[PDB]
Amino acid sequence: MILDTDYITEDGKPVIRIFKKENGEFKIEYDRTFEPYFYALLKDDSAIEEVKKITAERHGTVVTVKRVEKVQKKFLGRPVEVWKLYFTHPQDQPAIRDKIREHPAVIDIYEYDTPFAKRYLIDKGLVPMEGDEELKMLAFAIATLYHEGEEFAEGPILMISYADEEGARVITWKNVDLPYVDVVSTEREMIKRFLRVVKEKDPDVLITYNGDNFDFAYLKKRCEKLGINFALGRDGSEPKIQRMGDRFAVEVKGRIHFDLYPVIRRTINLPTYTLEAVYEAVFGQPKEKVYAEEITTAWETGENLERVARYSMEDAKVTYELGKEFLPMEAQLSRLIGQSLWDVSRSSTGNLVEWFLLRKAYERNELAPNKPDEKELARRRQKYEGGYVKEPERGLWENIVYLDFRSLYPSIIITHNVSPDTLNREGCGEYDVAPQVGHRFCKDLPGFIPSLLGDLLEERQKIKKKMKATIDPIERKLLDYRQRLIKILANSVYGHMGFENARWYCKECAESVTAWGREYLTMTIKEIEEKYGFKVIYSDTDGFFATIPGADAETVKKKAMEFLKYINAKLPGALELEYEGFYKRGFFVTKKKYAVIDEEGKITTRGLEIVRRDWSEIAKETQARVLEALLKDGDVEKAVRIVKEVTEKLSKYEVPPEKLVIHKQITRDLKDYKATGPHVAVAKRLAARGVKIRPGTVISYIVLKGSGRIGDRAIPFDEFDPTKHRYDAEYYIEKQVLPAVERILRAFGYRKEDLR
DNA sequence: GACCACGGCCACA
DNA sequence: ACTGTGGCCGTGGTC
Ligand SMILES: O=S(=O)(O)C[C@@H](O)CN1CCOCC1
Ligand SMILES: [Mg+2]
Ligand SMILES: [Mg+2]
Ligand SMILES: [Mg+2]
Ligand SMILES: [Mg+2]
Ligand SMILES: [Mg+2]
Ligand code: NA
Repeated sequence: MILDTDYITEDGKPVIRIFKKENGEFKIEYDRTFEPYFYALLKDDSAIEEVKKITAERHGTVVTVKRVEKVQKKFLGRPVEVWKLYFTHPQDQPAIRDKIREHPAVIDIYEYDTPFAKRYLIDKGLVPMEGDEELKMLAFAIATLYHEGEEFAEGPILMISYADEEGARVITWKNVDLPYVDVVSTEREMIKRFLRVVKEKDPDVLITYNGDNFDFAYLKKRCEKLGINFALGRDGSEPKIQRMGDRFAVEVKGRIHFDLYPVIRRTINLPTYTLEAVYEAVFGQPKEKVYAEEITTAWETGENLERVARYSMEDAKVTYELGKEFLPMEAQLSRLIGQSLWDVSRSSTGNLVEWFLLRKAYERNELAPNKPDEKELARRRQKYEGGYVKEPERGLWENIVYLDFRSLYPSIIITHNVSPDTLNREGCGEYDVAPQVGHRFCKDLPGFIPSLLGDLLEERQKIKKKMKATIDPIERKLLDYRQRLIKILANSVYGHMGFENARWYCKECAESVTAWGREYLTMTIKEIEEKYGFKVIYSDTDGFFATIPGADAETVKKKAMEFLKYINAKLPGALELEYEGFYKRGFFVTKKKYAVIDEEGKITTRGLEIVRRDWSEIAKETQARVLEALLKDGDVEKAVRIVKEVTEKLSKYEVPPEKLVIHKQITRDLKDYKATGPHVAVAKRLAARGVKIRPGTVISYIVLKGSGRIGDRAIPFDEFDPTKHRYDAEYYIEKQVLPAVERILRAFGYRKEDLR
C-alpha cells in the first residue's frame, strides 16, 4: 500500500521516493526517470527555438529548459497543439515560468504550479491507501510547563504520553506511582525515550490533536535547546514544517502525521472543539480537563502530579480511539482523490476536487485550465439563481412524507451533458436547451464533467451492492465510507463549476443546472397536488414535504408510491424522485427550519435553534423539550408548563451557569471588524489582556446581571466565579429561551406573556 | 430615542 | 472561501 510520495535531489537530478507498506513491511521505491514539466502555448511553433534559449537564476546556478516536445491535447474539449517544456530540476520551474509567461510569443503556460510528487502520483496513475494492508498507529500528546508572559517553550515538557493498541503510557521526569508511568531523570531522557518508543514501534501513522500547530513545535524548540536529534522519520529525519496559509503543518517523512483537529473540525459541528468536548461528543463519555495553571502548580509544588499524569494518559488514549474512528474514512478519501492521506486530511474540499479533476484531466489528455487571474476573478464576480425554497405552510401537520431527488444536480449534469466543454458548441446535431437561461449543451460527445460524474455515480451503486454482500464489518464500512464520499464529491463538482477560483468555471453550466432543477421540482409539485391531491408544505431545492389534507396514514403512503411511478416516467433520464420516509407529525416554523418525528419516535430537527452552536444550552434544551411534547404527545399544556418552570428557575438563578454560555467564532483579524458585537468585544478585551484572538478562535461568553450594551457586560466563562458573579437572567429569558419557544407556540395562540 | 436597516454567525440543500 | 437561500440578533445610525 502506497502511503506517501516526496522527492530528494541527488547530483542535481530529482529522485521520487514512494513510501509504501507491502506485505507488512515498510518499503521505499526510488524513481530517477520522472522529469518536471509544464505546457506552453505559442503564437507560432517557430518561436520554440527562442523559447529553448531562455535563462534565469537559482542558487547561483542558471536554469535552462532541458527539452521540448510537441504534444496534441484537448483544451476545453477542443483540439490544440501545445509545447511541453521540460526542466532539469523541479525547483527550476517555480523560476523561469514567470519569465516564459511574459515572453512575447507565448499565450499562456499551463500546469506550472503542480507539486512534483503530486504530479508523479497523477502522471503515473498511482493511488494511495489502496489495499487490505492494515496500518500500525500511535497517538502521542505532550504536557508542558506554562508561565504567562514567557515566550513559547521557555518552560520544559513535563510529560509525553503515547497510546496504541497495547495501551497508554506516560513518560515523565518525576516520580509518580501510576502503573502506566515510566520515570526518567531529565527532559532529555524523556524525549530520548519517546524517540526510542517510536523507533521500536515503527508506527505508520502518528495521531496528534492540534499537533500541526503545537506539540511538534514545542518538541522542536526543546530538542534544539537540549541538543537532541528529533529523528522521528523512518528516513532518519526530523519533523519538517510546511506552510498552510496562516498556520503550518508538520510532516514525518516515511510516516503519516494524522492531525485530528482539521479532520474533526470539518467532519463534525460542535459548539467548542476541545479534546474533552470532541471525545464526549463522539463517544458519549466525558473527559476531565486539567488546565495549565493546575499543571504548572502541581509540577512546581510536587503535589498531585498523579492527576496531571492521568490527564496525559487520557489525552493520548482518547487521541488514539478518535484517530481509529476517523482514519479509515480519511484513507478512503485519499484513495478517491489520488493524493496522500496527509494532504487530503488537511486540504479544503475545493482543493480536493482540483486534485481529482486534474487526475481525470490527465486521464483524458485535457489541458488543465489555469487559475483565475485578478482581473478575471472580478469578471467572475457574477451571481446566479439557486434553489426554490417555498414559504413553508407554517404550523403543525400530520401524516406527512418527504420525497427527494436522488443526486438531482449531478443527474442534470449527466442527463443534459452539462459542462464547460459542451456549452454553445457550434456544429452539433443534438442540443439540450436550458430553461430560463437559454444555454445550449451539445450531446453529440459526452462532456468532461458529465463523464466523470457518470463514472462516479456508477461506482457508488456498485460499491453499495458489494457492501450489502460484504461480510467483514471492517470491509463493509470501508465500502460505506466510499459510497458516501463519492456522493459528496459528485455534488462538490457542481460547486467547482460555480467557484470563481476553479479552473473549470462555467457560470452558464451552474445557472443552467439550477434552472433545470427548479423546473423539475416545480412540475413535481404541480403534479402531486393537481393530479394526485396533495398539499406541499415545504420544499428547499431537491425535495418536498407533503400530505393529503385529512388523510389516513397508510393512505398517504400508498398514494405517494403511485405518484413516484407516474412522475418518474415523465422525469427525463436518471432524474428520479424517491420516498425518504413517513413522519407522523411535523412542525414547520420558517424556511430552513423544521422538525419531524418518525413512527418509532425519532425526532429530526433542522435549522431550529436546537441545532445551533451560538445559542445557550438552556434555550436549546427548552426548545427541544417543547418540540418533544408537541411532536410526540401533543401535550401543548406540558409545553407551556416546561417554559414556565424553566423561566422560574432562571428567575431564581437556580439554572447551572454552564447552560448559559454562548459560543461564537472570530472569523477574521479583530483589527478588520466593523461591528464590534458581544463576542468580538469580549475577545478584543482579551486581546489587550494578552490573549491572541486569531481566525477560528471560539469565544465562550456569559452575560452577567446588569444593563446597557450586551458586549460591555459579557465575560468569558473561564473568568466566571459563581461566588462573585450573577448572570442576566432577563437576557437569558427575554432574549434566549422565550424568543425561541415562542416562534413555535405562536402557532397555537400562546404569547410570550402567556409563558411567564 | 424609537425604529429600522444591518454586519455578522450559522444552518439547509 | 464550493454556491445559493435563509433566518436571526446585538448594535448603531437616522431623523
Ligand atoms: O428527511 S429529512 O431529514 O427531513 C430531510 C433529509 O432527508 C434531506 N437530506 C438531503 C440530502 O442530504 C441530507 C439531508
Ligand atoms: Mg497551472
Ligand atoms: Mg497533463
Ligand atoms: Mg446558451
Ligand atoms: Mg466536461
Ligand atoms: Mg427516469
Ligand atoms: Na481548481
